[PDB]
Amino acid sequence: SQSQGIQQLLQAEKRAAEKVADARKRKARRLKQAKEEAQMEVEQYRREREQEFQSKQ
Amino acid sequence: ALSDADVQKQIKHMMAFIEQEANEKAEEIDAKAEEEFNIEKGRLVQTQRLKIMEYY
Amino acid sequence: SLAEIVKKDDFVLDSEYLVTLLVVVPKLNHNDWIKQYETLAEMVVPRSSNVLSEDQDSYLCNVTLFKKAVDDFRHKARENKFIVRDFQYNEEEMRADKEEMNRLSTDKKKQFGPLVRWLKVNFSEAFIAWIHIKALRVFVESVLRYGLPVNFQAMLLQPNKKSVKKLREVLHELYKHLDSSAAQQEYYPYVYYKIDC
Repeated sequence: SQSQGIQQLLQAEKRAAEKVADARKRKARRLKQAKEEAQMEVEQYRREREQEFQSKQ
Repeated sequence: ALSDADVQKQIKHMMAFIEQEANEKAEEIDAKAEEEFNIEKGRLVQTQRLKIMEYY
Repeated sequence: SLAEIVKKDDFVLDSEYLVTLLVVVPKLNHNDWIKQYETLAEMVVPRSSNVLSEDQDSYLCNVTLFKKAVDDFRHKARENKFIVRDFQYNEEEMRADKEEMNRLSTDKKKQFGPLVRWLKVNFSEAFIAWIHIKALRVFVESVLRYGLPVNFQAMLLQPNKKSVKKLREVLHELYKHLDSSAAQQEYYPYVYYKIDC
């Protein structure tokens, strides 16, 4: 039954690999979203300061 | 000294180990993803906010 | 060495948690190993044990187990008087050993070929020179003792068994009158050398 043992273990290894790859994919996506949101805040700040400048000008 | 039932128990035990590690790894990775999300957001937003203030 | 024993199919490869270890169990305890290995350490794979090789004293068996239990596995295996080999599957080392042996054996044959011709020629020449040297030793002593012109009667003998005494007595009576005392260990009343073959 040596092959059944390893069959079960390699399938478990497969599942673990899928789980961590998916977690890494989530990380990559979250980090991209994080950059997009940061940039959105940067644009909000830009618009606010640009508006004060033009008002004062 | 172990029957088919016991060898199956041992196989299930090993699989349970593999699954537990898989779950802990995935959770740890997701938590780190959340940390890096906030870290990168801060770095980026402050970097460009600073640039904006300087142009202002 | 396990180079000629272990096959890729003997190890559990590409496992995240499992490693396959080879342990030698004396044949007298072969069944005990098969019965006991399954319970030597926590988290081992039951019924995975099989036999890779056997000899007159023991069997070499492979077991797949969780990596972290290997310390308990090899510890308890030793406690039950089983010896674990320090071996892991390695295709490159075994191939290197096999070719190196095949190459060195062929090299032995290839040098042997030229070895015997080289040495036999060197022998031929060494022996020819050897006797040439003795001939010169004969020339020099003959001239040194008898003067010139250099006309001497030099001869080779192939002694017969147990006749050394008679030959010496004959040679002495035949030639003693020329020296009477100039020539035991080497001095004879004539030029004399031995050839040792």
